[PDB]
Amino acid sequence: NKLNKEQQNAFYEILHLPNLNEEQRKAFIQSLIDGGGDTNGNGYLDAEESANLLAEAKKLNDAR
Amino acid sequence: KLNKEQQNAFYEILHLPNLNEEQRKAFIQSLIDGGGDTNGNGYLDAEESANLLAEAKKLNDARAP
Amino acid sequence: GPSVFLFPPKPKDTLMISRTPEVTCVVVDVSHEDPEVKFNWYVDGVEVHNAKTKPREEQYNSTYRVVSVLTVLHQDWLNGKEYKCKVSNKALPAPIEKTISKAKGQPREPQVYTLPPSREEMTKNQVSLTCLVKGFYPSDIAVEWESNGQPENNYKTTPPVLDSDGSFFLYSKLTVDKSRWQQGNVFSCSVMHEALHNHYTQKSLSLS
Amino acid sequence: GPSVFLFPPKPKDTLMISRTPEVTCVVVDVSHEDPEVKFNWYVDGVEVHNAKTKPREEQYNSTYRVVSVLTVLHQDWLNGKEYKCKVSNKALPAPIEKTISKAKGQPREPQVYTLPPSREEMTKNQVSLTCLVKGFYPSDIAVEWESNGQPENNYKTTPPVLDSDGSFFLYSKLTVDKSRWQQGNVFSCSVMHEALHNHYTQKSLSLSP
Ligand SMILES: *[C@@H]1O[C@H](CO[C@@H]2O[C@@H](C)[C@@H](O)[C@@H](O)[C@@H]2O)[C@@H](O[C@@H]2O[C@H](CO)[C@@H](O[C@@H]3O[C@H](CO[C@H]4O[C@H](CO)[C@@H](O)[C@H](O)[C@@H]4O[C@@H]4O[C@H](CO)[C@@H](O)[C@H](O)[C@H]4NC(C)=O)[C@@H](O)[C@H](O[C@H]4O[C@H](CO)[C@@H](O)[C@H](O)[C@@H]4O[C@@H]4O[C@H](CO)[C@@H](O)[C@H](O)[C@H]4NC(C)=O)[C@@H]3O)[C@H](O)[C@H]2NC(C)=O)[C@H](O)[C@H]1NC(C)=O
Ligand SMILES: *[C@@H]1O[C@H](CO[C@@H]2O[C@@H](C)[C@@H](O)[C@@H](O)[C@@H]2O)[C@@H](O[C@@H]2O[C@H](CO)[C@@H](O[C@@H]3O[C@H](CO[C@H]4O[C@H](CO)[C@@H](O)[C@H](O)[C@@H]4O[C@@H]4O[C@H](CO)[C@@H](O)[C@H](O)[C@H]4NC(C)=O)[C@@H](O)[C@H](O[C@H]4O[C@H](CO)[C@@H](O)[C@H](O)[C@@H]4O[C@@H]4O[C@H](CO)[C@@H](O)[C@H](O)[C@H]4NC(C)=O)[C@@H]3O)[C@H](O)[C@H]2NC(C)=O)[C@H](O)[C@H]1NC(C)=O
Ligand SMILES: [Ca+2]
Ligand SMILES: [Ca+2]
Ligand SMILES: [Cl-]
Ligand SMILES: [Cl-]
Ligand SMILES: [Cl-]
Ligand SMILES: [Cl-]
Ligand SMILES: [Cl-]
Repeated sequence: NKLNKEQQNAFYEILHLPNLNEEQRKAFIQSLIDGGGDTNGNGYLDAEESANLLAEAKKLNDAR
Repeated sequence: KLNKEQQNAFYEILHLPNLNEEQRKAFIQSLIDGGGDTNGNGYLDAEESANLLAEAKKLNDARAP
Repeated sequence: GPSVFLFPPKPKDTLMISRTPEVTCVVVDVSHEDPEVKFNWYVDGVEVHNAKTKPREEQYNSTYRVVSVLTVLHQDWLNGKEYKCKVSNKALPAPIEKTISKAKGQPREPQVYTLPPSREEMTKNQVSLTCLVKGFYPSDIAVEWESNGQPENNYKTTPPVLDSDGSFFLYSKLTVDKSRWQQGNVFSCSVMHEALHNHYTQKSLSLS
Repeated sequence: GPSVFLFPPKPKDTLMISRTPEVTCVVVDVSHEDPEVKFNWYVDGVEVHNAKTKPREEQYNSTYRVVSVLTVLHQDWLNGKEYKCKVSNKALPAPIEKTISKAKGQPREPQVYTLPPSREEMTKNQVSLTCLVKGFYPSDIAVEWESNGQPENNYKTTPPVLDSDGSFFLYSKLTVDKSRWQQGNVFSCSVMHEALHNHYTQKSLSLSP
């Protein structure tokens, strides 16, 4: 349907990042649905914003 | 192995509309308690199923208003 | 205190004349101090005495389970006679009575369809043969699989599901080795239901 | 005396991030004499306080129904955290405690197959489009139908059934008018399960040779 695929995929990938602890996984997932990831504050999580939040989670995962 | 004629005789007799419950009850019992096993071989052969059904159908037609 | 559950016969037993349908009265939570149970059976209001009480069985929760089994006549159950089980036990202030009978409602004939395996499943070592049964009422039904007159031993059947029109449907999934399906072996879905002629039908399923 | 029933979130709600999963604690048979109910929620043994209690609801049989709803995090449920509801009421000799969680065990990926109508069903005015979903664990799953990107809603889905190998399977039956099937319209079985990538996949179904 009108599913936000990039948001759903970022959620799934973040959910399975093995090196993140609980609080980090909790904070990244929460940013997908509470505005934190909505960098332009337009009320919708755009593909740019999903990709950028995912890249940040992968980067912290690789650094650990 | 399923006895198709016995199963069919049971079904047909079960739905004969003009028989009373006691008659239909007596016919069904004869399918599994030897009464229908006319050649005492212990198994209800196709001949006996068809003949018992035909005999049961006969009473049903004779009772049609 | 003890609790009572009264169960009807198995659909296959009431529909096939060669089988013996039974109503089962189960008494659970029977205590160790008062394990004696008395059963009184009634068929259409008259007491009967052909019931059999199975030996009590202690359960993993440290309570006894006592079962009474009463043979019933096929036509009596199909015509809606009521079977009453009355259970007496000194742990009960008064006997418990449970009554059951055949489900009421206009019978509706099941439609039986066989579906071959999805072509995408043909890459697996085992494939799924499907039997669709729909549009039947009541939900009491039995489904089996056969091949060359012999039973198949790896099938599962869903519970009856209420459809939009008030009738029921279900699926039966038969698992066979892919080689068996590709070789043209004929399989049969057997369905037993009161609204069917002879109370049963069979539908074949094969490759070509 | 009051009874308590604890209900899990909908499988689709825990798997799709745009949705809100909730565990629901329902207290039934609450009397008019002792209608006060206290809820204590615990997640993995730690008490939480973000639950919302709905106003008591009188039923037709003159008993109250009290509901408490606790929002859960998708990852907490999917990772197997335990949710405990504790219900206190003066009509109870002691508070009642109910616990639920996602089923334990190694998850297994569903296999999704679409099956066209039986040739003998092609004589009926309506036909059955079938979706076989097999080999999945746990039984938490959601299955929907679609056509041209919009949902089809004249389908029924069986409950999950335990298979021989310990996994689960089910069937979803979509009923459509024969004409729609004969016209080559494409239908889609949509499946959502934790063991799928992105938690969802789809399989198409249309008139083929
Ligand atoms: C101590 O243990 C025993 C049993 O040990 C068993 O051992 C323990 C240790 C565990 O391992 C268990 O897993 C194991 O089962 C306990 O006794 C159990 O007690 C519960 C209730 O407390 C009974 O529940 C009832 O179950 C029936 C269905 O029962 C069949 O299906 C069960 C599977 O769920 C199966 O386990 C049973 O053996 C039985 O199996 C059938 O058996 C018959 C006869 O042999 C056979 O012909 C069938 O072919 C066979 N079928 C299958 C599929 O196996 C269920 O129908 C009951 O539901 C009604 O009542 C509920 C109230 O408890 C209510 O919540 C429901 O909504 C439902 O409502 C009734 O609702 C209908 C709806 O239309 C309505 O028409 C009725 O009027 C209404 N009646 C009411 C409300 O009274 C019910 O859930 C178990 O059957 C029973 N198990 C056995 C084996 O006897 C005992 O409780 C333990 N004691 C403790 C813990 O203190
Ligand atoms: C006074 O009246 C009230 C109100 O009346 C009733 O409702 C109104 C609206 C009318 O329709 C009336 O006709 C009707 O009488 C009576 O209240 C009822 O009380 C009974 C208890 O006697 C409760 O029974 C339980 O029901 C649950 C299932 O509940 C969903 O059930 C209904 C749909 O079928 C629905 O009405 C409910 O609201 C509930 O809805 C779910 O709700 C959540 C919350 O929003 C939602 O998220 C879900 O999506 C939604 N689901 C659906 C499908 O809609 C049932 O689970 C209970 O049975 C389990 O427990 C028994 C042991 O107590 C056991 O014997 C059973 O086998 C069964 O086993 C449990 O089984 C499940 C799955 O098998 C398993 O996961 C569990 O682990 C297992 N637990 C065990 C074994 O412990 C039970 O049947 C009614 O829900 C309740 N009605 C309402 C609306 O609250 C009241 O009884 C009357 N009192 C009097 C006359 O004195
Ligand atoms: Ca934005
Ligand atoms: Ca003979
Ligand atoms: Cl009882
Ligand atoms: Cl009496
Ligand atoms: Cl046992
Ligand atoms: Cl058979
Ligand atoms: Cl037919």
